[PDB]
Amino acid sequence: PRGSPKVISVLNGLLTGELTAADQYFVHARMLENWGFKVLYERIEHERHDELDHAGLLINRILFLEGVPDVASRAALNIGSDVPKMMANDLAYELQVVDELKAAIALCESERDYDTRRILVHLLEETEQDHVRWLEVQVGLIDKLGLKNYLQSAAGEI
Amino acid sequence: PRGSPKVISVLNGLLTGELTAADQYFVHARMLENWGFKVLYERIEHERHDELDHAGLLINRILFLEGVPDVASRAALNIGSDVPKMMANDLAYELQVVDELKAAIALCESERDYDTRRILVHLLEETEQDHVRWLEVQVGLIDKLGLKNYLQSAAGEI
Amino acid sequence: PRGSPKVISVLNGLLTGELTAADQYFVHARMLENWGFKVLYERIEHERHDELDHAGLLINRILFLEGVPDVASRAALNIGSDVPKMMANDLAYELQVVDELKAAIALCESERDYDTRRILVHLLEETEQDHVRWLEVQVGLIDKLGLKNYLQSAAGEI
Amino acid sequence: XXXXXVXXXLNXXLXXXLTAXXQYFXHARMXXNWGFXXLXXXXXXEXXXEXXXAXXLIXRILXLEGXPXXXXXXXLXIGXXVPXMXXNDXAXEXXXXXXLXXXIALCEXXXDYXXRXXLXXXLEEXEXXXXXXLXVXXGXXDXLXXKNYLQSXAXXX
Amino acid sequence: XXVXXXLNXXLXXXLTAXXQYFXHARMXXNWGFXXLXXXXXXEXXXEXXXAXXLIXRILXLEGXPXXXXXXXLXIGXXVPXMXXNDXAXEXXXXXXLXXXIALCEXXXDYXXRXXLXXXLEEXEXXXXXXLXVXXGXXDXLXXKNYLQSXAXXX
Amino acid sequence: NRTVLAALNDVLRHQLTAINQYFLHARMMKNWGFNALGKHEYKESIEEMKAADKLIERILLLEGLPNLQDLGKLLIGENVPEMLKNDFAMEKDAHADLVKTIALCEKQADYVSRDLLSEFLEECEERMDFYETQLELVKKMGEQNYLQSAVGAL
Amino acid sequence: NRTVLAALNDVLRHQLTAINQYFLHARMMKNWGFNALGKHEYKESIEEMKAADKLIERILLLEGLPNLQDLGKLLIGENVPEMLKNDFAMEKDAHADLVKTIALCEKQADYVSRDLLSEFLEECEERMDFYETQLELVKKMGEQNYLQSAVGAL
Ligand code: HEM
Ligand SMILES: [Fe+3]
Ligand SMILES: [Fe+3]
Repeated sequence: PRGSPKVISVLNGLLTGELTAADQYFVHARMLENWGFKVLYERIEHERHDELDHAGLLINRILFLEGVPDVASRAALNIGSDVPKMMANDLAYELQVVDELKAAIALCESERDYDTRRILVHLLEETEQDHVRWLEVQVGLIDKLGLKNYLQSAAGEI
Repeated sequence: PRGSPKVISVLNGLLTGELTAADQYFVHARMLENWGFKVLYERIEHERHDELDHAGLLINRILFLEGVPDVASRAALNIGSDVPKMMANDLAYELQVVDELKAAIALCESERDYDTRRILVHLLEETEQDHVRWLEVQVGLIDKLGLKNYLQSAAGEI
Repeated sequence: PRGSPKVISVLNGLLTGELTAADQYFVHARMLENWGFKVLYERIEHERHDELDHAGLLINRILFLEGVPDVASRAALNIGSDVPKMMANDLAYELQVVDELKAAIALCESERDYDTRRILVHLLEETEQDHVRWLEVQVGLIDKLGLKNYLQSAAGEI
Repeated sequence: XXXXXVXXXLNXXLXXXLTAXXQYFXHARMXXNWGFXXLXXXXXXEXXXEXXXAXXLIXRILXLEGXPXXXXXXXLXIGXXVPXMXXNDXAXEXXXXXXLXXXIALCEXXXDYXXRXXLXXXLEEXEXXXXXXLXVXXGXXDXLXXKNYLQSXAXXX
Repeated sequence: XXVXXXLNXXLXXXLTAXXQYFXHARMXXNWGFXXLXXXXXXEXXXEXXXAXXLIXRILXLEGXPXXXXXXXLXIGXXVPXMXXNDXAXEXXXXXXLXXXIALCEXXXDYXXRXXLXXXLEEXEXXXXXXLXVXXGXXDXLXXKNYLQSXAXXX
Repeated sequence: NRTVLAALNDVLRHQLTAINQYFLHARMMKNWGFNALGKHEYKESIEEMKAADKLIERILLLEGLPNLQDLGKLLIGENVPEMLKNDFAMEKDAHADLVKTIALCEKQADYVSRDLLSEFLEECEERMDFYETQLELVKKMGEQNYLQSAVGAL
Repeated sequence: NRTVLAALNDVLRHQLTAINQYFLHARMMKNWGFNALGKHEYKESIEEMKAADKLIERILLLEGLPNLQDLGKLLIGENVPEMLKNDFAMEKDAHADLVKTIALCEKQADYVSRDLLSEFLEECEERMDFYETQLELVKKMGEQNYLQSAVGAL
């Protein structure tokens, strides 16, 4: 079942974004583990696995629509120097992912391509809840608890 | 735990190779499952997970050596149009990875950095005896059973 | 819970489509069992039961909307004489059903019948993933494995 | 004390078994290398069985106050392909069976009956668990076709 | 090619070791020394496993395992004799293994190097060690006491 | 080889000094109520003690007599971060000597000793990373927060 | 009290020397194949280890500094009977110093220290009785029989 060329194009853009986010979460989780912030490490590891599953779902949808996934192309990685910086970078990338996902969902709706709209809506719900909500909560917790208290909560049991 | 700069650069090259291998394995597994080759899809997906673990080990070693990893840079993806081309591309990439790993192991031995040499020997063992030999077996089986019988075995149950 | 007459009409058309699909899948399952293709017969019987569940949901939705289900009508059955012909006929009918479902989803979104839109989107998801994808994969496997190997796979254990 | 002739025949049978075991091992690992996991597992089982047989033979030779010759080994007819391996295995096993029949006759003649019981057990094992399977495999390689037989031998991928 | 030749040499060594260990074990079991027999049978099994690993490694290197070429079996007549012969064979094998590991390192083949290092660990710290121990014990305990310990339950 | 056994004995002396320092530090950590860090120090002492056991096995297998008499200068910290720094310094020196000994074992072709020392080096490097991470955590979380974490269960 | 702390440090030094001597002796016994005796001395070293740990905790609670750096002379014997003799002699010296320290703790009204040292003395005299019994058994059964008993399994 051939899909719209525009639908495949925006799906490929979504896949590029998801793979870039997966790689950024990979780097951030590994630097968190290196620093000793174990709780943040596990959370970002689960977030990276979620991004990998999202990318897999996008690839399956693209292959179903007889497209060719653009898995070679990647976006610029924003790697933060310290924990607040990586949290802010993750939140910024998640918000950009939200914007592009809304645009892609609108395009899929205009193209009468409703199964892909369902997958993209599920991806948008996962991104808003598991990623944007958690990261904005983390930023607020850094603001409230303070830097040292948040880092202590992130380090877990030493 | 300061690492050598040549060792860090060779580790970054190996990590880029492993990330590109993971991407190629992801695409190949997804197209194999799209075509209905379930057995091959499961095997290549396990291989992709193993390559993700390899990249994790390499990133952790790079970070422990106080060097920044390289995850934005990605090598060229060779994607086949059918199962034998998939096997040929994966086998060629794995052989190239093995050659680079042996060069890196020689460098690590030369620089008296033995923990990275241990990690790289583990990675070489895994690549040769779980990736290279399996792909060689697959190409031999395509030659022996023929194309149609091998595809029948790859499809598994329908 | 009065629904638009157009919505009830398109629901009746979809119900006719799913009932005809159930009849065709029933005949095809029996013919596959007669020919000895136990694997294909089991899959086609599962598809027929799923389509019966689909028709059940459609009838419940029509009755809830205070509309009369049109369960008497049945479209033409396309019966093949061999496994490839039955696969092609099933794929063609499921693609037709996909067209009808997309038109009905567009209408329901136009008519603000959002719960009907949700059940129809679930129907379209089931049809595109469980049915259309499997039949397309089977056609590809007939092309790749050959006819004899595909029939050997469909026979199963003897 | 066992007879000189009986101990000699038993050492011969032992050499046969040892060569068979080595050949079976080489073939099983070759098949594993090629990816034919099912046939590899079967041949490994056969090699283990041959090892057990050789051990029984060694024990028997030792009980008769004779010295086992576990240094001598016959030529290893190794096949380059699966049907070749099967044919080679069948040939070797047939030779071993002939030798065993002769040995059983000698043991019966020399009034050695426990040795003959051991030899008869080994003969049933070599004609049933081995020669029969190999003959069947050759027949199936001819009936199924080499391609289908190899696909069956690969088992799962 | 040198690596393949070295691996084949080590394979011949391991096959000979297995063939000698088995004979010694069955002689020791024939004599009634059940404990020593069990130990040597386990040793033979381990040697068979190691030789199999060697065969698999040679095959993965596109080679032909010489599973027909075997070396001289030094069989003993008394338990001390078998112990000493086994120790000698194992020492020679360890020397050969060290040479082979050095060659594998020089030839940049690290997988076979790792396999050979594992084999060397199994040889030195599990076979040569045990036999050296037993050789010392047959002297510290006396021949009679050691044979009684070897006979297990009589 | 005399030099290989001498280097093994130096590694053993470093390991025994590490054992004593780790156990002493764990004991004064429990004395201060720093339970989490005290338990981690206790397990590190246990790991170093098992490693010294393995090295004593290796030295005795090489027909060499272990030197358990000598002990390097102990680095005892007045407070938890000072103990972290002293642990890191001791592990740095032990790791440098370990790397030198691994290289020497490669020169003399004592590959089993080299493998054991490589395993010990893996342990030493993970310990070094842990202590560097702990010191960075002291810097980032602050002394009060880090000590509260080190307390664990009150 | 300073005198109690000094006596506790001396007893701890004997504890550490005993730990090292017992571990070395057990490792040599295992190297010679004496599994039963070697395992017994390994358990004995672990008991000594726990006793030293308790002594360090006690010394820390008294606001003293446990001197884990210093060690005594190690009496390492070349054979099993001489190793038993050296262990017995070390235990005798430790018991005499322990009795003196218990008397000092009673004089200085340090009663929990006295209770801990009394537990140590009970265990030490249990070890002394065991080693004297082992020496008597060496004499009675003979060295060959005793070494066979020490070997255990094969
Ligand atoms: C010198 C002061 C030492 C102290 C205070 C000490 C303390 C301890 C303690 C408390 C244990 C736990 C006992 C148990 O859980 O059963 C232990 C076990 C052990 N120690 Fe010692 N030890 C010392 C020296 C040594 C040395 C020098 C070695 C080796 C060269 C060593 C090797 C071991 C081993 C192998 C164990 C057993 C570990 C286990 O059961 O998992 N120790 N030690
Ligand atoms: Fe890799
Ligand atoms: Fe077939």
